[PDB]
Amino acid sequence: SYGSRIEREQHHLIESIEKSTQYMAKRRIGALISVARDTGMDDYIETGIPLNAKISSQLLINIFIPNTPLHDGAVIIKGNEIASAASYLPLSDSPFLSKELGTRHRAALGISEVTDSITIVVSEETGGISLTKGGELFRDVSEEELHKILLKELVTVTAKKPSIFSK
Ligand SMILES: [Cl-]
Repeated sequence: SYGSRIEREQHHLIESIEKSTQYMAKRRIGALISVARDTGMDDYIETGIPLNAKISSQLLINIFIPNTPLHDGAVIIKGNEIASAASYLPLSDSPFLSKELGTRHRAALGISEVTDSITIVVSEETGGISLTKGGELFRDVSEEELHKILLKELVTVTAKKPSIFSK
């Protein structure tokens, strides 16, 4: 009703990502979701359509429906908001990334090389879910694996007293 609890926000974020990518994976809908961390991704947010929207699995799903305005490019999540959709991300020039993979994977690898962001990709070809962080690709991960990486990398707080002031 006034302020929010950081631990609740971070767990809602992970749940929203899990539910939306699972929905899109079953239907082979391509998706690209980059979560900003310590590194400013403000330049890339400015390349997309600004949303500044509450995070939900439903919005994330509606964003990536093919042949819609918002689906062509990356969603960037920053703070507790979906900041932009249809954003540009730089492509990796790595020759080690397999040629079986698509341009969404190349964009997720590219941003992972120059930011500490965590990027999730759903393949429009296969429905496989992948993640990138720090120039590394985790390819075709299971739901358990996705859950544990997202838990490790996106929740900062352990069990402590909830408070709208902890931030
Ligand atoms: Cl809350």
